[PDB]
Amino acid sequence: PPSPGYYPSSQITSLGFDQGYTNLWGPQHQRVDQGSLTIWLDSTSGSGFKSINRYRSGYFGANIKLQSGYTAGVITSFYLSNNQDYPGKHDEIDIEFLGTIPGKPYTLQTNVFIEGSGDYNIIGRELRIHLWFDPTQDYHNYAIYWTPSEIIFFVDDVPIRRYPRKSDATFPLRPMWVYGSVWDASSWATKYKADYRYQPFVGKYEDFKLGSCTVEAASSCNPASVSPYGQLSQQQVAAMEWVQKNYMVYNYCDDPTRDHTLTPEC
Repeated sequence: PPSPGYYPSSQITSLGFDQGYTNLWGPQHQRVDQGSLTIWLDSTSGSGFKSINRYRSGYFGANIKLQSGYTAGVITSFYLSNNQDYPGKHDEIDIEFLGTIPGKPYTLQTNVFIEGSGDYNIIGRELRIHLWFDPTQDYHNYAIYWTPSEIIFFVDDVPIRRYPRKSDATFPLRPMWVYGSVWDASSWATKYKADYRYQPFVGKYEDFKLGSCTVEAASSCNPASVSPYGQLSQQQVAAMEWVQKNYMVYNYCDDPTRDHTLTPEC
């Protein structure tokens, strides 16, 4: 996995959970230890947190460590959304770790929604990768960079996907909050579905990173730097390309099913 030659996360000071975030649901399944967060899911409830701010723009990261063993049907997430502002008609930019059975790898799923998931059609913009490390064995850095021109997803400072702006209809242009959660995705598990005999399924988040612009920030605020000079460098592009070439397992654009008239950016 070659150096991208620029390490955005190393330029932003970490914050403790409570400086940027608050429990949103499952408060009983959440704990904070010196700024580090543990959340978990069992048959009674999952858990999730939200930013104290809405944002117009920024870089949003966390160190995240995933549950070991049988995790089929469980999703650990870190994402931006305004579903609470525009319920059912919302924008979202996701990092989702799809749980698995022991013996097989976690899949990192990236996704983008703009003005609603489908009501008659499943309308995803998914790009899934396998990882070149074991995400359960340590904390690794995951980030979402979102501006009015582009979304970039980073894993350990390696860009894995860039979703550029091609039309207003296909790009997120409204403010968003940040969220994370652990939850039951057995409806997609059509490996398998959630088996609660392996119960708490725990998600661990630490060293939160914010290089961002609240909705109300002074107009001079711009998102943090993610490259030398303000577009991805060719070295970063090359790292991304290697990732997609060696670890990408699904790209909605390449999927010959799926109605591309409903996602015209491909």
